[PDB]
Amino acid sequence: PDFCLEPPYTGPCKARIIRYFYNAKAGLCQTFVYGGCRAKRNNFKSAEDCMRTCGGA
Amino acid sequence: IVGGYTCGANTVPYQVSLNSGYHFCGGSLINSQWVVSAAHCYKSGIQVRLGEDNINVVEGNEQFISASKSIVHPSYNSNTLNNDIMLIKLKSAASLXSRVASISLPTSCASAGTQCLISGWGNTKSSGTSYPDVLKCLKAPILSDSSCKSAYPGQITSNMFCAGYLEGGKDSCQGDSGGPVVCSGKLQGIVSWGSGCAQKNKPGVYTKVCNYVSWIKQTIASN
Ligand SMILES: [Ca+2]
Ligand SMILES: [Ca+2]
Ligand code: NA
Repeated sequence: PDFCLEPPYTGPCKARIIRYFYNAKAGLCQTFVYGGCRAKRNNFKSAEDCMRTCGGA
Repeated sequence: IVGGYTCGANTVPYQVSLNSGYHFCGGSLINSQWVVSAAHCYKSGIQVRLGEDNINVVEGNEQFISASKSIVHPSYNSNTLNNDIMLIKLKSAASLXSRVASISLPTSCASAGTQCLISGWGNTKSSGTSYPDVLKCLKAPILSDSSCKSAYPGQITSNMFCAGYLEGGKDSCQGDSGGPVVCSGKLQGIVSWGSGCAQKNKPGVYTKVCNYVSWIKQTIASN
C-alpha cells in the first residue's frame, strides 16, 4: 500500500498545524490541518518534502 | 472551542497564542517569563503572543515575545501522549499590569464535577471548519476518571483527565491545544486530545497539571 495515497490524517491532538499531503486525485501536494500527534506518513513539513516523497504517485 | 461563547477582549489575561507564522496552539502564562503548553505543541521558531483578542488584527494591547527555551517534559511519550506538557521561556519578560496576567498553579487536584473555564482560538465546529478571530470560552466540568476511562479504554493515564459533556456539543478542538482549563482560579489542565471534537460520549482529554507542580517550579527555576 502506497502511503502517498492515504487520506490526510489530522489525529487526536488539538493543535492547528499546517502540513502537506499528496492528493492523488488532484495530482498535487495540498495543505491540511495536523493535530500535532500520531502523524501518518502522508504528512510533510513543506511542499518540497511532499513532492520529493510522493510526486507522481 | 465548540459550543462556547465570545470571552470578551482580554477577559482571560493568562491565555496566550503560540505563533509560527500563524496561530497553531494556545498556552497559559504562569509568570512574566514562563508559559505552560502541551508537549505536542513543540515547534520551531515559536513566538508567544500575549494580550490578544482578535488573533488576525493588531488591536493595541499585544505583546509579541519569542520563545528563548522550549522544554518538553523529559518523559513525554508521542504515542501514548503521556506527560503532554511543555514549558516555554520568554526571551524577554512580559509586561504584566489587567490585560496580561499570570494564572496560579494548583495546590491540589480538582474533584469531578468542578466547573472550569476552557479557552482558545481553535475550531468552533464539530463537523466542518470555522476558526474564530476572537478568543472563545467554554464552561465545562471535570469528569470522573472512571467515566474518562470508559470513554477511552486503555488510553487514559494517571496524568490525564476528561472534562466536558457526554451528550456532545461542547468541547475544545484543533487550535486549542496547549491552552488552559482553569478551575477556581487555578490552572488544572492543558488542552491535549480527544476523539474528534464535541462528539457524544467522547469528552476532551487534558493534561493533569496538578501532577506536575513540583516539576514546573523546579524546571523554571533551573532555566
Ligand atoms: Ca491545498
Ligand atoms: Ca490582535
Ligand atoms: Na476584539
